[PDB]
Amino acid sequence: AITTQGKRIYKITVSEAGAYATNKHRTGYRAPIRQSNYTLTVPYDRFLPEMIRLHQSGAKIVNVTSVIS
Amino acid sequence: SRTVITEVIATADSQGRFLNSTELQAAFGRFERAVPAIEAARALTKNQDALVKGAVQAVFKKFPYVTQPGEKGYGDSNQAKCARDIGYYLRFITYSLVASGTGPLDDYVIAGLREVNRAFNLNPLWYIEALNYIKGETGKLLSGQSKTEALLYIDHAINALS
Amino acid sequence: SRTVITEVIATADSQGRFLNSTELQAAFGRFERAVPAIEAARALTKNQDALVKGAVQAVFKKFPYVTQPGEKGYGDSNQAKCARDIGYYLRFITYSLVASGTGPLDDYVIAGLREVNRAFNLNPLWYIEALNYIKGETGKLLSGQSKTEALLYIDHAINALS
Amino acid sequence: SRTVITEVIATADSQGRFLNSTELQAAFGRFERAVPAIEAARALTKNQDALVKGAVQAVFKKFPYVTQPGEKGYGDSNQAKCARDIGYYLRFITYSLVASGTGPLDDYVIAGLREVNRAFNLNPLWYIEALNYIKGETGKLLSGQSKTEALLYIDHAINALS
Amino acid sequence: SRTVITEVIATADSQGRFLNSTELQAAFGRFERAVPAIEAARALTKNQDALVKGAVQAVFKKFPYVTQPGEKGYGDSNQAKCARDIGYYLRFITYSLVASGTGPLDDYVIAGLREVNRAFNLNPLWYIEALNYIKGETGKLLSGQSKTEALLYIDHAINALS
Amino acid sequence: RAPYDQAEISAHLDLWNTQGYDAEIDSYVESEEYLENFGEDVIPYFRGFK
Amino acid sequence: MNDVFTRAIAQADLKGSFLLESDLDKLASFAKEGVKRLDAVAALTNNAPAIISDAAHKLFAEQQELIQPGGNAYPHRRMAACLRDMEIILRYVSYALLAGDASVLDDRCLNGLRETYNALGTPTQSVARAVQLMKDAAMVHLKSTANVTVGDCSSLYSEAATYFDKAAASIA
Amino acid sequence: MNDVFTRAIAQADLKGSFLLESDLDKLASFAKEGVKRLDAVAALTNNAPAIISDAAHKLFAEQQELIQPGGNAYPHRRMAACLRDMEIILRYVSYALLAGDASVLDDRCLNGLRETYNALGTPTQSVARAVQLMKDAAMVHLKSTANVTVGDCSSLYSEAATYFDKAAASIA
Amino acid sequence: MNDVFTRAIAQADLKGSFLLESDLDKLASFAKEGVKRLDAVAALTNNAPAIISDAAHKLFAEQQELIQPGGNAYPHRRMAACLRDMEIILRYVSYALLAGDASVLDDRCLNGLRETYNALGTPTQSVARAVQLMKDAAMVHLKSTANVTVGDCSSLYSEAATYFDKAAASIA
Amino acid sequence: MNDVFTRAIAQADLKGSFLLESDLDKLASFAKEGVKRLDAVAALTNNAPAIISDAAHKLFAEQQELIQPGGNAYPHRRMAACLRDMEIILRYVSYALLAGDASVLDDRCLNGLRETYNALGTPTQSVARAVQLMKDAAMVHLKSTANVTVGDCSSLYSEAATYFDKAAASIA
Amino acid sequence: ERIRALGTIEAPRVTLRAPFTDEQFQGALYAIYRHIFGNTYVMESERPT
Ligand SMILES: CCC1=C(C)/C(=C/C2=NC(=C\c3[nH]c(/C=C4\NC(=O)[C@H](C)[C@H]4CC)c(C)c3CCC(=O)O)/C(CCC(=O)O)=C2C)NC1=O
Ligand SMILES: CCC1=C(C)/C(=C/C2=NC(=C\c3[nH]c(/C=C4\NC(=O)[C@H](C)[C@H]4CC)c(C)c3CCC(=O)O)/C(CCC(=O)O)=C2C)NC1=O
Ligand SMILES: CCC1=C(C)/C(=C/C2=NC(=C\c3[nH]c(/C=C4\NC(=O)[C@H](C)[C@H]4CC)c(C)c3CCC(=O)O)/C(CCC(=O)O)=C2C)NC1=O
Ligand SMILES: CCC1=C(C)/C(=C/C2=NC(=C\c3[nH]c(/C=C4\NC(=O)[C@H](C)[C@H]4CC)c(C)c3CCC(=O)O)/C(CCC(=O)O)=C2C)NC1=O
Ligand SMILES: CCC1=C(C)/C(=C/C2=NC(=C\c3[nH]c(/C=C4\NC(=O)[C@H](C)[C@H]4CC)c(C)c3CCC(=O)O)/C(CCC(=O)O)=C2C)NC1=O
Ligand SMILES: CCC1=C(C)/C(=C/C2=NC(=C\c3[nH]c(/C=C4\NC(=O)[C@H](C)[C@H]4CC)c(C)c3CCC(=O)O)/C(CCC(=O)O)=C2C)NC1=O
Ligand SMILES: CCC1=C(C)/C(=C/C2=NC(=C\c3[nH]c(/C=C4\NC(=O)[C@H](C)[C@H]4CC)c(C)c3CCC(=O)O)/C(CCC(=O)O)=C2C)NC1=O
Ligand SMILES: CCC1=C(C)/C(=C/C2=NC(=C\c3[nH]c(/C=C4\NC(=O)[C@H](C)[C@H]4CC)c(C)c3CCC(=O)O)/C(CCC(=O)O)=C2C)NC1=O
Ligand SMILES: CCC1=C(C)/C(=C/C2=NC(=C\c3[nH]c(/C=C4\NC(=O)[C@H](C)[C@H]4CC)c(C)c3CCC(=O)O)/C(CCC(=O)O)=C2C)NC1=O
Ligand SMILES: CCC1=C(C)/C(=C\C2=NC(=C\c3[nH]c(/C=C4\NC(=O)[C@H](C)[C@H]4CC)c(C)c3CCC(=O)O)/C(CCC(=O)O)=C2C)NC1=O
Repeated sequence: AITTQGKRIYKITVSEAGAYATNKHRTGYRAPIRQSNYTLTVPYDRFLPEMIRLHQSGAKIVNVTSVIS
Repeated sequence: SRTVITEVIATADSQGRFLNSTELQAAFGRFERAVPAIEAARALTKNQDALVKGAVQAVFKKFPYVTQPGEKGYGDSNQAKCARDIGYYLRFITYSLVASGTGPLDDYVIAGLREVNRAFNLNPLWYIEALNYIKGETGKLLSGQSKTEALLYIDHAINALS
Repeated sequence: SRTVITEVIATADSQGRFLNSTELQAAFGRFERAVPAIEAARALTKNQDALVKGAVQAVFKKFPYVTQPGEKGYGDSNQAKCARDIGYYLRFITYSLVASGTGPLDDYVIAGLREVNRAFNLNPLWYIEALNYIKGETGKLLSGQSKTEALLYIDHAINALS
Repeated sequence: SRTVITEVIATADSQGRFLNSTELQAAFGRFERAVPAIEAARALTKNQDALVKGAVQAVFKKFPYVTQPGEKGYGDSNQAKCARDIGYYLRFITYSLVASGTGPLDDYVIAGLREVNRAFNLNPLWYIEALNYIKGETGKLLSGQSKTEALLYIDHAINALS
Repeated sequence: SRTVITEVIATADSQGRFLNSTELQAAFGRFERAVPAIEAARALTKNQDALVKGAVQAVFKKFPYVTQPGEKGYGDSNQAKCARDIGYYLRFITYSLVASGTGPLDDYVIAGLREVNRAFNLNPLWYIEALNYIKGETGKLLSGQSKTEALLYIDHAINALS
Repeated sequence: RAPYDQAEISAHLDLWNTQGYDAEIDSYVESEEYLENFGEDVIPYFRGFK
Repeated sequence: MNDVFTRAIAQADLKGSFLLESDLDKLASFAKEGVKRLDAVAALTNNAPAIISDAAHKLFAEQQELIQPGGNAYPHRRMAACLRDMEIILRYVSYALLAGDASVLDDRCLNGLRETYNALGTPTQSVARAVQLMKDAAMVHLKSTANVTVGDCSSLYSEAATYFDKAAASIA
Repeated sequence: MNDVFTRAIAQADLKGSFLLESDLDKLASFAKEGVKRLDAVAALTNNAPAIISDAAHKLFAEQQELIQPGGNAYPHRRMAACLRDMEIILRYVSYALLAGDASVLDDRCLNGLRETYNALGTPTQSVARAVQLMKDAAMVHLKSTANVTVGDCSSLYSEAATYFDKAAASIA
Repeated sequence: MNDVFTRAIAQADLKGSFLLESDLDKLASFAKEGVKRLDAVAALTNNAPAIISDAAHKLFAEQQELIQPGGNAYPHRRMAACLRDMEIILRYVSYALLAGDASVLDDRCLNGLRETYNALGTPTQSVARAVQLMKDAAMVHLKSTANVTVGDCSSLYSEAATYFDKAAASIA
Repeated sequence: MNDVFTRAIAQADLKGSFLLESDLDKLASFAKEGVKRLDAVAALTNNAPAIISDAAHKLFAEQQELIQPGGNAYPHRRMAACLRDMEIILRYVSYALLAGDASVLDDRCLNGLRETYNALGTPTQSVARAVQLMKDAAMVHLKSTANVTVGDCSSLYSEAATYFDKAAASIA
Repeated sequence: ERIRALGTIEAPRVTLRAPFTDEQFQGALYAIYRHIFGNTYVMESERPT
């Protein structure tokens, strides 16, 4: 995150519509559970792989906001 | 649901590259064996009542105590929902046969099977004998490869119950 | 971008502690010879036209196959693109010089260079030879410390390309 | 130890790359910044015992109760080993001057300082103001360029103690 | 904050399980010990002013130089601050006694104590000996197992300081 | 856990040599294995014993 | 997460004074009634599986669309989750009963449960009715004078009823 | 994630009956020209890099204001992200081409692609135009019957056009 | 995280034209006064604990409600958090000063800081007063001529005052 | 990690004494002549592809049985790993040249390399030969007089040769 | 017990959810600095604030 492109991070508001809990019913809750709506803040250098992992899981995002400007 | 082609897109989207020869090949094989699966599902779609009632009477005759008073097999509504449960197993096996993937089964019955059998005191032995009887009648109704593909999803349901 | 001040501040903020002796010494080392860098950038910003035409003609000379029709080097718009490319590289070398670091050079040329170059079918040796000519003539347009800074930054660009 | 050279190498090492322009820039700044630092170290080393005696008596003058019977400064062992501690601090300040980095301070003194001061009830203020006395005495012991370096390291030690 | 009940609920909920016999056991032990701690905290509340005045006199007798001008303890404002700090410690001891846990004490005094004492250069030994004085006075102000629990809480505060 | 095979060492060494320490570390924490085993809110522990 | 004793402690800190003898007497009363409180929470935990199975039977009797296809509980894992969430709310209510504070449940989960059950489209009034049936089935078990020395526990029944009422209303 | 078979099962289950004979006939047809659609997939995947390169060339041909310094595709990492986005869009459309269902695309990143572009400030119209020119290049590649036995395959072309159309509509 | 050089390069690339003569000359000047800048940031770093302690003393003296029970800095934990925030603010101010650009401060230290205090109930006016007293102490420690060679640094004091003041405004 | 200064410091500290006058003289001479060291390190850094390529050409033109099938550099993955190891060893030699001390080399490249190469079956004799070939190609580059002022650097030639020989003797 | 590793299996799993007060935080920090750094001592200076 030394260069300028590393900063200008983004904040993602993620909803937990049942499309991921339906798979995790089969995978298993081998960690303590949390509520539905939660917000993650990701830097630009890994924004794409972050939301890609979320969608591989099956996350539904309501809105995405730019933290810097 | 995780069907064969659904497996293809799923196992593709995780990584960068497109659908290579292996995934096209798997989808190809599924596309051949789908049509026999469709006719097998049709043949299984004609005999709801016979299959369900034969399985019900088989599980009742194997377990004489559930019928007897004081046990949860006793009852009019109880037997009606016995029939509804076996119809559910039949329709979900039909869905799996149509989709050529265990997706519908894992989604609609197997997910959360243990916990609900726990809380409602159901015994998997009843349903497993029902599925064995359904295996028996698929042995006669279906022949050859269609019989094999039907039996494979069926005994997948057995493996899920056990 | 990434200038000496940039790494100094980033490393100091990483441990969450003030700038100690080492960071100030690094900033001083950058500051004291900011002047050969700026005078070198001034010396090679006046000659940018000569630089770009010389680099383009040297690329044409070294690689005869990129001149005749049937390839990307041929073409009026394509040669305008070549001149624009060389101008962009030289401008980013000037930015690296004024920054007293490789930062602007990095996050304008070097980052994402391989796949951008590849998806459009451009030989890296083309731009490597162009920058080699720029090296050759900036060895004489600049003398001493400014020459050292030039040589080092253009060669860093070359090594990135190669 | 964390110096300019070592920090440069570790930064260019963790990133898996050669040493580019900025790194040699910082290295050069260190190399020519060395001479004032080496002279400061020579002066502090030559004037070692006088500085230690001065800092010890400054501790006692500012903290008069400490030498009164029943507590820390009472008795010959605690004075001789006060001298030992001030000698350690002075030695590591000169080490950090020669290395032109806060490596030796952050390793042999600053790392683990609060725990051992807490477990022995050694008041940091004794050391803070002994270092303040040495900070003052370098004003008339050194002068010019190396005075800034020596003050900078005396200063880092004082900040870490506080 | 944190009592036996609170730690019960936390540990039970952390493993995601119902509230079984072991934590019921801890709850019952704390519930039985409730009344003596209640009486102890009541007795301590009866003696706020006497305890705090005696504690500041103890710190003045053990740290006479503190009272001199130019020190921390000079000035009637710092005298009232002595009284206020001792009263805060005593009040949080009584809070711990009522809550039957070190919780209120922890999150009101111990939470971030070293940093604050270092910022304003307060000495932990002042409060340590003042708590020893409160120990000495509660050794006579009190009676029974109330002694053992009150002294345990005071000793916990002391150990946090030390 | 311990490494399972040599391909893990080869892959991670190449990942480091090409992308740096930060990417090398991210390949561990952002991996699906950490997320499934420990997730966002569990401290890592020696799970390789079972 | 907080208990009644620490509520007294926190309000005493806020007003800056020592704990008053009135609140101290209240806390002594709570501490001596804690013997009955422990039996109440023990009854809840002991009978939790029976209570949840009972309330599941009554719910699936009174509400039927959770059976029919397209109903929320029709898919098998979904009504597995129904039972699991019923168990979770009972566990949190047992926590609250032991603590004597309703916030340990409310502030812990009811903030997110409202938006979750709004988004999921589930009939949330059905979940409130589930809480009510849970309360009734637990009330049936808490009045079991067998196995326990007979005493006065009307206040404990009122506390449990109000805790479940607040849980359902926050759900509702 | 839902394909056409999964979608049909979804309807059949939510109604509560089985699949009707019409459903089986439709799905038998789908399995019959599964071979043709897999040939379309193979053409799309193998010809994908050429499609991307030609697409980028023509896209920069219509509008140059992305290439000029400070342009939306100037920085050579932001045009790099441009190319990567085109590549992943083509891959997603191939995924939909297999699935035969619009659900797999919309569920996969098309919910928040709009908002990432809005917050980032990416011009959605340029993305859409890149989509249509990609669709044209892909269609031209799927016209080529060299190495693949001839047949009637207009349905696949229509389906791919609709896929690229929904991608553009969700983007812009 | 930008300095004057990176920022100027950013606008130069936004235009697309080479850097001029005058701006490059003022950058060379900036380099020349870079030594006075390094001594300024050194004076800020060297005395950071003293500045924090004196600013804290003055601030807590002026607003006694912060210290008293129920105030926002009452327990040891909250006082430590206050002093740590003061030190972090000063640290980012020195970062910006050495960078010569306010970008370092605003890009990471001030983004979500404004609303975190409000959500916490922290009065941001008190934080503004804290950083103002910090600015006063930093000016006092900056005008010191001991142990350094004397010269004109009025631009440095103005720049530091601007950094402190805009940190105050952005927090408030 | 170490360098010459920290090595002298560590020796003096383990002994317990200030740095003597002679050792200060040695470190002062080192720092004074370190500009030639920077030129050498730059000569290694800037020409490194040339060194690696010439060494690879010679190694595989003299030792054919590496590139043969069944040879231990046969496929592209093994050849790429060969070249990557060559570059890494050259990298740590340039590091140790800048530092003036071979501790970084012996701690990051050489402390487990013979064992790794034995456990992989790679002939460590051929790896040492590759290192010596890189040494030869590099010495052709450190003696270059173009773009640098004339002078004597026999000391740096000897030092770099000893670093390459350390790598060779700790792999072989 | 035949392995060395009984203390490490019996050790309870430690989790830290967002609404924590004070002390489970102070315990989770200890657990993290004990595991991640591999039971190596992390002096008070090294610990990041
Ligand atoms: C998604 C598909 C699905 C499955 C698989 C399923 C199993 C199932 N069967 C149930 C009832 C039942 N099911 C049975 C049938 C069994 N007991 C007898 O011994 C028979 C031998 C045997 C039949 C093979 C009985 C007796 C009950 C009565 C329990 C009750 O009162 O709900 C219940 C309780 C809720 C209800 O249906 O009213 C479930 C969850 N439910 C589903 O929605
Ligand atoms: C500031 C960042 C930046 C870089 C690095 C850059 C290089 C670059 N030059 C391009 C076009 C081109 N560039 C060339 C030049 C090459 N082919 C031959 O003529 C020469 C031997 C050789 C030059 C030495 C040509 C022919 C094209 C035509 C389109 C293509 O081949 O993709 C393209 C494709 C998109 C475009 O700009 O039109 C890039 C990315 N452009 C940038 O905006
Ligand atoms: C690496 C460098 C290093 C430092 C800095 C260091 C400090 C140090 N000082 C110590 C003891 C001590 N240090 C002092 C210092 C006091 N004496 C006078 O009265 C003054 C008021 C004041 C000095 C300014 C005293 C009184 C003790 C003995 C206290 C005790 O035994 O508990 C000890 C405990 C071990 C021992 O000496 O027996 C350490 C570790 N040790 C080190 O290895
Ligand atoms: C949670 C409860 C709590 C405690 C306990 C607490 C301790 C405490 N006492 C303070 C003042 C003080 N208290 C003392 C008293 C000490 N000096 C001598 O008189 C005695 C030996 C000794 C007390 C017996 C002094 C000298 C100060 C002023 C410190 C200073 O301004 O530098 C301050 C600084 C407040 C200010 O003036 O800005 C704190 C934080 N703070 C709290 O929020
Ligand atoms: C540990 C604290 C906690 C609670 C309380 C909680 C509620 C909760 N229940 C859920 C699923 C569900 N919950 C229910 C239960 C309701 N539906 C109706 O049938 C019944 C009246 C009622 C039973 C009480 C159902 C049917 C689902 C399935 C919805 C889906 O998977 O899409 C979900 C979605 C994801 C999941 O957790 O599986 C949440 C967040 N989550 C938590 O982490
Ligand atoms: C091992 C875990 C554990 C438990 C469970 C526990 C509770 C507990 N309940 C007790 C009696 C009691 N138990 C109850 C509660 C019952 N009385 C009925 O009327 C109610 C329906 C019912 C409420 C659920 C009452 C009221 C007493 C007598 C206390 C009194 O005088 O009010 C006793 C004292 C035995 C005696 O009085 O002879 C204990 C220790 N303590 C423990 O360490
Ligand atoms: C392993 C993955 C895979 C491959 C490699 C594949 C190629 C493929 N295409 C086939 C038939 C075919 N192939 C096509 C291809 C179309 N014809 C038009 O020219 C279009 C341009 C083109 C693209 C849609 C058609 C229309 C058929 C005939 C389908 C039928 O039997 O009615 C056949 C069977 C040949 C036969 O029945 O003797 C194969 C193996 N199919 C696959 O599932
Ligand atoms: C290695 C880290 C480092 C240090 C230790 C440092 C101190 C430092 N101050 C210098 C001169 C100076 N420094 C200042 C600034 C001071 N004068 C006024 O008293 C102001 C209050 C104050 C500003 C905070 C001035 C005015 C000069 C002389 C003008 C000039 O730099 O050419 C110089 C250059 C010439 C010399 O003094 O020998 C250095 C190296 N600079 C650094 O980069
Ligand atoms: C940014 C990184 C950086 C570089 C690249 C750099 C090179 C550099 N080389 C220099 C001199 C020199 N350079 C060399 C090295 C050459 N002469 C030998 O014969 C060989 C041909 C070859 C080395 C093997 C020598 C011997 C000197 C003169 C020694 C001296 O400065 O006293 C000088 C000082 C000017 C002078 O005194 O002539 C610089 C700044 N400095 C840097 O800070
Ligand atoms: C996982 C599937 C998915 C993708 C790929 C997506 C788009 C997307 N594009 C991004 C960057 C970008 N994407 C584009 C592309 C657009 N701008 C123009 O050039 C073109 C007309 C057009 C290309 C189709 C550009 C230019 C950026 C650079 C943003 C910047 O650096 O400021 C990013 C930020 C992550 C990163 O680049 O590291 C995302 C998430 N949204 C998704 O849900």
